[PDB]
Amino acid sequence: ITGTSTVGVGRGVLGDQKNINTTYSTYYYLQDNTRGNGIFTYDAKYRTTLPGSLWADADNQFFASYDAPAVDAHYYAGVTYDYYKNVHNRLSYDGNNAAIRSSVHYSQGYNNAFWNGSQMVYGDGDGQTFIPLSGGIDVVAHELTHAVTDYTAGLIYQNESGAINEAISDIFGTLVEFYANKNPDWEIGEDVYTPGISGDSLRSMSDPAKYGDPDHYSKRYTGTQDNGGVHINSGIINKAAYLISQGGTHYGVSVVGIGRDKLGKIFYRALTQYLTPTSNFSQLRAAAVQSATDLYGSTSQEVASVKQAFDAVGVK
Ligand SMILES: [Ca+2]
Ligand SMILES: [Ca+2]
Ligand SMILES: [Ca+2]
Ligand SMILES: [Ca+2]
Ligand SMILES: [Zn+2]
Repeated sequence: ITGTSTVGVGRGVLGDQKNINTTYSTYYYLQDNTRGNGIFTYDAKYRTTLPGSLWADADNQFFASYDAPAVDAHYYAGVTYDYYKNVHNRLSYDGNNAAIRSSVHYSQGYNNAFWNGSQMVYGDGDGQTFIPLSGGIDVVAHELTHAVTDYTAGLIYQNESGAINEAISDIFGTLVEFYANKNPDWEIGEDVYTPGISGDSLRSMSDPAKYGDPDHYSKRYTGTQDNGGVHINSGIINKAAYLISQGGTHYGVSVVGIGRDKLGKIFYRALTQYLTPTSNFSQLRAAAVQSATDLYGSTSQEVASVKQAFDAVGVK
């Protein structure tokens, strides 16, 4: 890890050419010394033991298919770091510039990715349902945002708190996708999901019910699956967030869109200054309204739009 900072070149999961920050001692390692205490990408070698080996390359050129997921994990972790620093003035996930670690090639045909409490972990997918998940930018940002949440609001992963947690992750994932301006959309996971099927995705913020998730509180999942539906009920918060930014009419309730940036500022403020581990949807509403009030003033259009948006999804 002690070495000379330099720049390598490679190809990502989708075949796009990419420059990446690397470190050289006797080998070129994926270690980025330009951001905080650094970004480290590891090879899990198809096994489940973590983190694995710090990625080492001989020529500082990663064009091998085996290389592709490491390139994107390393790179997109950088973009996400840049996002929080430049937009939100936050240094890494803990605010202290903690090192960011990612392991790729996790297990075999593993169709998920996650934050394990320490590092990010990415599967390669089975090549049918998924391709390597580090290929999506919103996925990377989604997982990385879990750390941010873990270090600030500490939303428990279960029931409504959990749903909020997931929603935050999707929201900021999407915002990062827009920030990097790489084929941005309000869909989640569209780049790495189901190769061979065009136009679909894992979740939709604009229209969750497309994939069977609730767009309204009365439609919320009350069962015990998925930790009480953290990946399901998130649709309700996701829809509200979409409406705040883009505006629209939902179940007869109209919302004036205030844009992405203000959405981001409002929700980041709610996340950092207000939400607690046990916060529910109502409390989230309160937090967001208070945040918007803090930033733009109580009589502002912004507050009004937050209100309208949460009214639309039936969260009072
Ligand atoms: Ca090489
Ligand atoms: Ca996209
Ligand atoms: Ca997306
Ligand atoms: Ca697809
Ligand atoms: Zn998540």
